[PDB]
Order: sequence, then structure tokens, then C-alpha cells
Amino acid sequence: QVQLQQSGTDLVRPGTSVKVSCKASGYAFTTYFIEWVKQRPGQGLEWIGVINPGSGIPNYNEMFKGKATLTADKSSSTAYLHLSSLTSDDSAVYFCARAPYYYGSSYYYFDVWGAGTTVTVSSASTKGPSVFPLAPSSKSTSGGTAALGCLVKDYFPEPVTVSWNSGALTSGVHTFPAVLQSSGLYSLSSVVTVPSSSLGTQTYICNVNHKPSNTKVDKKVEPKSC
Amino acid sequence: DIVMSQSPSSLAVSVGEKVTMSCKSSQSLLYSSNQKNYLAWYQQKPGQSPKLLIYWASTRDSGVPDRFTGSGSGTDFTLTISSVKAEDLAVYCCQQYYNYPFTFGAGTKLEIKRTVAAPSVFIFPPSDEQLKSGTASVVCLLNNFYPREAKVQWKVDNALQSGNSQESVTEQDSKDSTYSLSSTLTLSKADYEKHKVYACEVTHQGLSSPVTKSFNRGEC
Ligand SMILES: [Cl-]
Ligand SMILES: [Cl-]
Ligand SMILES: [Cl-]
Ligand SMILES: [Cl-]
Repeated sequence: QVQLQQSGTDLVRPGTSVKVSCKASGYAFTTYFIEWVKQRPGQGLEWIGVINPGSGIPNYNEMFKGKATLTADKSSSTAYLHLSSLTSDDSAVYFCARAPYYYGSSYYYFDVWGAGTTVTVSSASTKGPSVFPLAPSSKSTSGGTAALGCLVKDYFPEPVTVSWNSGALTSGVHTFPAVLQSSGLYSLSSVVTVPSSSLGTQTYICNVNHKPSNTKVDKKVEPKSC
Repeated sequence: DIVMSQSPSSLAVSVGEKVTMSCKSSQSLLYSSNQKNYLAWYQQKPGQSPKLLIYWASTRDSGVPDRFTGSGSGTDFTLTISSVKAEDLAVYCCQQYYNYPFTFGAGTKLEIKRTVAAPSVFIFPPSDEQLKSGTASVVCLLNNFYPREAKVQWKVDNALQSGNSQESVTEQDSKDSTYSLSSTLTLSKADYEKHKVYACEVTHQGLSSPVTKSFNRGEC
């Protein structure tokens, strides 16, 4: 029931700064270390630094001491990662992780990890998505199985989340990695395979959430006879 | 700084088979005082944060199944999975916590090997809503195939298209071990309305010959 809850996705402009937060619960915040780790797309983990929330004292990797500053607020059980003077190399996911403080030592593995915070560094503005239905062609329903979906188009930055029928429909769902279009905006599809006989009868709604733009959209997908 | 090195960078193994993967450090992680190796392994599944798997080189974390075993000492360590299951696909990375700055290996990507599965192909004409906005996106879905390598080509009135499509592929499914793929053809409304036949042609190991899924605009 130990958990570290991280702040949401950040879009920040080159040269400016960002603060990532890590709120601990289910344990005594001041009795374990908080570690911070960087992960760039599909690449290895890099250790940034560590803070003792009881004393407030941080220790940095020499690779990050100018880029990163660690603080902790005891009253709110929250640790913070401040990143400064940002560049495109700072676009990454930042994890906080807990590490034991047993036997008076900081030399420990990392036993509980937050979900990560995505930071995108860019001069482009936030933009919410348009959501379009993906209705199968007739022959894309042959043989008793069909597919349908939603196209989540022209948004910035990543990520979006997509569910179906408010989470009741999970079987056969595929939500694809977004691609960056030549406009500099992302486009993503989510699809689900369903019995072809159900296209007339069951309601299918994709639930789209783009938290950077505070955009929430539910789109009902219907078949098109054409 | 200590350098952590992992091999192989990736491997594929069938369900039920044994896998071993290697982690080395540029200097010894064995502390003479307490005879412990300051070495951990993490598992990172797609869409997820790293999860602690092994520490002190050979201690399983609470709740980790016993088919995961860590071994080794000093500078040479191994992670063994005795009988791989379909849900074990992940990147496995090691970490030394012996010396600041703490450092991680680059990870071993474990992929699941299964029998060949041809894709099921579906195609979606653009919606009337989108067409009102001046653009037409045509989407082709390749569902539940294996192996990952697949080729998609778009044809508009049998003219091969270049430069106007993008695609992306899911991570491997943790249950049936397949992949899926989505490709989007983007045209202006004006161009969409000037042509009749929209086709995605799919090449894959499980298909004896390429498969074309197509529709005619306005018959669809
Ligand atoms: Cl968020
Ligand atoms: Cl907007
Ligand atoms: Cl209709
Ligand atoms: Cl298990």
C-alpha cells in the first residue's frame, strides 16, 4: 500500500524550467530515501540523485548536478525534482523511486517506483485532439469478425489515453503508439475487434483523454453502410 | 564510475524454455566486510515502470515467482528464467548500488517466440466528419500476427503511394505473443474525391502471397 504518486505530463519551452513532484503515501516518508531516474525513449536508465527527506540533504550524480535540484516537503510527504535551462536532451520520462535506509546506509536497491512523469521540451503550443470514427468497410466485417475504432488526430504534446465503453470493453483492444505527422502534431488510432453481428446492436464509444489540453471526448462509433 | 554491461541486447525464447542473460560490472561489487554483492535486477514491462526483481544478486523480492533466479559474484552476474511464460516479456536491467553514482545496465529485451500467425487485415474509409475538415485519412489495420516484420504498401487506383503514409506497431501481446500494426494514408479531401480504389497491400511470412484489402469510395 506503499505508493509514490507523480505529477502529470509537462510541456515546457526551451530555456525554461520544470518541477516534477512525487507524493509518498502508505509509509513514513522521512525513513526511506527518494531516488530520481531518467529514461529516454527505449534507452537505458540514468541515476540523477538522491534525497534524504528527513534531513533534506541531497546527493547528485556529477552528470546532473547542474541540471537537477532535489527538495522535499515533510508536511505534504512530497519530493520534488527541479530541472533547469531545458533542452531537447531533457525530453524524457522521470521516475521517483524509494530506496531503503536500513542499518544507517544509503547503499540500497530501489524497492518501489512511481509511474513516471513525461517531460517534453518544445516551442510548440498545446493542442487538443479531433476524434473521428473508424467504421469498417463491408469486407472488413466478413466471416463473423469485424474491427472498429477511433482516430485521435492533430494533438500536442503526447500522451493521450483511450478507453472503450468507459473501461467495460478491454478484450481485443489495440491502442497504437502515436506517430508525429509532418504538421508537427500527433495522430493515434485505437481499435477493437468485435463480432460482426454486434455492429447493429451494441453501442461502442471510445473515451479519449488528452490531459495537457484538458480535453475529454467520448465518440460513439457506428457502422456505415456506404 | 562503475560501468554495467548486459548481453545479449535482445533475445527471443519460446514459452516454457530456459533463458539466461548476463550482467557484468567494470569492478567488483562484492563487499569484503559483509560478503554481499551490491547488485539488483529490475523488470520493466511495456507501458510500465521498472519493478524490483532480485537484489543482493540472488535474493528474490517478495512475490516474485521462483522461476526467476539471480546468480554470480564479483563482476559476473546472471539472471535465469527457468520456464518462461508468455507474460515475462519485458526489458530486464541490472543496477549496481555499490558506489555513487549508481549506474544501470542498458537492459536485455526479452521477446517471446511463437508459431507464425498471418495478420487479419481491416480497412477503414475516412469519416464524413473528417471530410468536412478538408483532409481524408484512410486506415489499414493488421491484427494479431507473428513475427513482427510486415510490409504495407498503399495503392490509389493501383498507383503505388510514397511519402504520404505512416505506421506504428504495438508491443508484443502478453497473452498470445502477437503484434498488431496500424497504417494511415493521408490525402487532401480534393485528392480523395478524385480517385476511386483505395487499397492496402500486406506482405507477411504467414501469407503465401500478398493480401490486398480494398474498398471503392462511395461503395466502401
Ligand atoms: Cl498527465
Ligand atoms: Cl486546442
Ligand atoms: Cl449510413
Ligand atoms: Cl507467476
